[PDB]
Amino acid sequence: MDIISKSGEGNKYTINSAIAFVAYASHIDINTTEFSKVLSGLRDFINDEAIRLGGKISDGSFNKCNGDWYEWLIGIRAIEFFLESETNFIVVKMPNATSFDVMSIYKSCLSEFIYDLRSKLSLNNVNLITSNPDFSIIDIRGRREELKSMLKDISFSNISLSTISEIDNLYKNFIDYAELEHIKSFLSVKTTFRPDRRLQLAHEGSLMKALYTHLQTRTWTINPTGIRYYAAATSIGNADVIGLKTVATHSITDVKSLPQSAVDEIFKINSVLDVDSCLSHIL
Amino acid sequence: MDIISKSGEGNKYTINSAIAFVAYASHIDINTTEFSKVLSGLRDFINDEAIRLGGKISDGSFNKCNGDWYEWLIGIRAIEFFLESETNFIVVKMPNATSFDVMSIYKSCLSEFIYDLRSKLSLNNVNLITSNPDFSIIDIRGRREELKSMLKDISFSNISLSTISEIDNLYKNFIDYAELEHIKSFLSVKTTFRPDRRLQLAHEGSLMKALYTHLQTRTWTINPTGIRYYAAATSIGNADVIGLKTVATHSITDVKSLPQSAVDEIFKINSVLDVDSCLSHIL
Amino acid sequence: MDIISKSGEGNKYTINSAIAFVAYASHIDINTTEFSKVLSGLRDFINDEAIRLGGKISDGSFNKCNGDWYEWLIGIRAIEFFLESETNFIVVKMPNATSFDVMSIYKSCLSEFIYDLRSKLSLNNVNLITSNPDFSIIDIRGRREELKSMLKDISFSNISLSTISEIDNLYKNFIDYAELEHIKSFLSVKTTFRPDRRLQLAHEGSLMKALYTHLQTRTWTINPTGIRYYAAATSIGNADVIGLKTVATHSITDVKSLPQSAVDEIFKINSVLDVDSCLSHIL
Amino acid sequence: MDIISKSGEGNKYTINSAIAFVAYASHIDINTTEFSKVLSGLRDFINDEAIRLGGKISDGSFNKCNGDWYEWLIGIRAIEFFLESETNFIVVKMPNATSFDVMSIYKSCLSEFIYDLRSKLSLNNVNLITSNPDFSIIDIRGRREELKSMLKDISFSNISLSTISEIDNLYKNFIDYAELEHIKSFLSVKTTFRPDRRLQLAHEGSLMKALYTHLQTRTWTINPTGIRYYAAATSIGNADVIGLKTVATHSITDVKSLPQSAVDEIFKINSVLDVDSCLSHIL
Repeated sequence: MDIISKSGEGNKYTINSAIAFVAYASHIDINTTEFSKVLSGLRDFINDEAIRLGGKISDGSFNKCNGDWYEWLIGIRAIEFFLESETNFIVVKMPNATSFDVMSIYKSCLSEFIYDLRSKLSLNNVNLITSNPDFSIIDIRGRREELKSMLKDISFSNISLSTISEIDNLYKNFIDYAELEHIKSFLSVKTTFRPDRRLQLAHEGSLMKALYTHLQTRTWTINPTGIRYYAAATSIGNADVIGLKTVATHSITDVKSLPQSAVDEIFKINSVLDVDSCLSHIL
Repeated sequence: MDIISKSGEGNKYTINSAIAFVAYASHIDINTTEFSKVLSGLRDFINDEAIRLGGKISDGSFNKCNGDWYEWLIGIRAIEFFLESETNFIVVKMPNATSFDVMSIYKSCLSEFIYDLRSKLSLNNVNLITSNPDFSIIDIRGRREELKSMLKDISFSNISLSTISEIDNLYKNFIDYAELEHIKSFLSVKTTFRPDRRLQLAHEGSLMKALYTHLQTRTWTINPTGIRYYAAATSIGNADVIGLKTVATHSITDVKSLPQSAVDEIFKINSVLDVDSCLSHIL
Repeated sequence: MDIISKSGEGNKYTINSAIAFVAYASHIDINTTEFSKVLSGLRDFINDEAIRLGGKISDGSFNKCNGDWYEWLIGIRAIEFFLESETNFIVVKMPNATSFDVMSIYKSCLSEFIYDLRSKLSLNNVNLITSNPDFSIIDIRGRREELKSMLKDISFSNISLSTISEIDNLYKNFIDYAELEHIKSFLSVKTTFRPDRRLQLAHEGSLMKALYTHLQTRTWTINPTGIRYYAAATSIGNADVIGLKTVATHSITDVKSLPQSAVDEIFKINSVLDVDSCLSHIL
Repeated sequence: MDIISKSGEGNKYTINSAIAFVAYASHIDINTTEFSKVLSGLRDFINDEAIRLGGKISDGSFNKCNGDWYEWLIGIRAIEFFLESETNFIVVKMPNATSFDVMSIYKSCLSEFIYDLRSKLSLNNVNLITSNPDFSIIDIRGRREELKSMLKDISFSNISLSTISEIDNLYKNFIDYAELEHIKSFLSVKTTFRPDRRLQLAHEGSLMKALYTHLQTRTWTINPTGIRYYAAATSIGNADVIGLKTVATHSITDVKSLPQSAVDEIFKINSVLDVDSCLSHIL
């Protein structure tokens, strides 16, 4: 198995994300290397190969992959934090909306309200396009031991391809699972923020808070805990905060509840120690 | 006055948008040339120059400019349509939020409600970041004659640099002007839609409908006309419609009113005849 | 069986409402006698008896009974109208909240939302005290023939004690029956309006519209038909209308929907012909 | 000046409420006599007179007057409590809606919103009938000294006809006065609760909370203090509480805020010591 493979588009090669991450990652000490160095280090590694084999890797595949890597770096450490701690919450990585709907994490009685809304809107000629945040912080009251035994072998130290697959499929254990209070928050990450990315997060944050409010209405849940939506990147600056901490759109139309932010808090995550700090603060 | 000028960034040249548009535009028949041909034709024109002078023009300036040109093409034709018709609505081009707030088009008693909201939110540590749609369709009940005399010389036929300046500053005549019913709709345009652009329009559309709903609440306006938000590009496809006609975010939280779309209708505008069709349909 | 019987409270006698109504009613032509004459005529009839037997009947029993009689007069004619017509709606008399909850007419999935609300409120130390309107206009799509055969013998002409019992227990056929659209309206009646009675109807009307709005929210029913609440008395005057057509209380807090009246229309019902006019207009 | 005077309706006499209250009140020690004894004692006093003069006083005038007396008993003690204390709130007696609108206590910018609502509703053929609670607890930040000097001579001990007039006209000092936070609560009293009276208070309580919510919406006041609505009678029992502590009608339609009671607390006030206890608890 090689790290890159020709996409048949001429000199075009596609990156084998997982293999490349594991092959490169085995060679470094994640605990002493900041995430940004691993990513660029990973970009170079792949370039050498493309040059040996005489090929070309477009920055689109690189950009697609940078996200994968950044998320796996965070996702693995989150599990180690879980293994090493006594918390009731586990940070689970979510697949794309193309193939999965984060709403299905909720019990079916709750998700059906959302399906009911999508159907009624379609009849009025309106769509309901939702996206899945990168991670969901799920309340695992009761199944702590089960998951600890299940996820015992996960770590950067014993990094393997199977580790990546687990991080990527752990969500399957939480389908038709959560009551309204079980999903505590969502966390979406970006290597770096640019105008387009700040926009995505603000919009998604707003949308999650709107849907949550829709569910609180259907179930008539008075004074519920509410959900939080967090954002993180390898580097954050004041200019990023302006656009991310804008009002959740539904709050502009209702004076009855305290105004909510689309994004509740933004975190800088460029290392394993940053993951722990963020997690200790979010849980 | 030349069409390009060195940005001092080495071989870097900046495009003089307005001059280039006028110089090139004088040479073609806008009535027989579809907008996409004028834009590419305009890209080439500028390339020749850069090559004669030995220089480099980044696609960022080109991309910045493509929007300018596309908007001026639409903006000028809208005024001709106005001059040639007997409608009470005029399509006015809006400047960027960096230097202008589209809310100031409303009478000061109305815009103050928005300023009041921004201030109360800031005290709760929440921002209110708004953007300005490209065009506003304004009800000019009464001042039709005045504007017709004022804008008599505007046309593609007698295209000049002063024409561009007028199209770009006409909005100054409508500050602290509109009652809630005077702004009929907004129209935001893109040369072509890409994922990032479909997102921008959907979000902005939602936000405009949320603010409008906020104003209807403050003034307690029962059963108002409502505002529409339209989108247009030189080419539109079914895939674009999926994301643009998604629900306005505030409708997800309220069963009391009919569900609204973030974008009410999308138009294909690749010619002067397309502008007229869209305008006859929107007015 | 006598029309009055000693309540053991000394000279105190209690009126046997049903017997007295039937005994007296058999002697008159309801089709030519206005309701107010039957009521006073019925008051006298009972007085003669009390005098023969040497007894006393307090106006409280009379007042309790006047309502019974007025309602039976309306209730019987409504059934005749049903028997004689081809409508899909039947006017059903409702028992007191002491022993029945009009919400149970709705399917159990709907009434449970109301039970859920009562329970959550009690936990916040708030009560939900509701009252039952006098009549409910129910959509009997499908069971027209069944009911016509069942209610064939009901009329003023063949008035009997069993007729009264049927009018009073017909509601039992509609428990756990209605979908949100099946109950078209409610109708509460009073012999005459006094300040206290105008207040009762206004409050009840408001409450029914609030609960209906609560159900429309739980089920997320967009643009539903809505419910009407009507009032009727043997004589109505402009002064009565002032207080009855006041806003339904929940409309004061929401600009999103058209303002609703607590009482939609008030009818004068002092005869069989008045019942038909009201019914033809309400159905 | 006599305590009763012929209403020209034959043997009919009308009670001169104020004189009778003062004449009788001068003879007793309000501090040792429970309110119910003063009221019955006052009923007898008036009967003696009617008998000496040979006349008849209907219980309607008595019932009208019982309220007056009960309110003056509470109103005078409230002022003594004010004179004797260092509170920023004063309990002011309100006149009937026939001649006064409690909404005018608010600054004109606030009351105009209510006038605006009444006008828009009338255009949709809906009325807005409001009633005035008996007392308003007003925040007198700043004018404590002024009022203390003004109201220095008010007491049961130096009871006079002018004392009654002051208690009844003190409200004139607070017209176009209050900001949304200045009216802390309302208090409506009844000698005793009967079904009709429990209904009145529940409805009025609901209506006040609906209007307050309407004002919070117009001004976009986030997380305001809110208003309370209290009830009091010479004797209260568990059966009274059932109906009075029912939900404020607007709360049934909105899950966004905590459920509010139409009546927040019910007090037993049969003495001067009961007034103080209630006031110390409400302020």
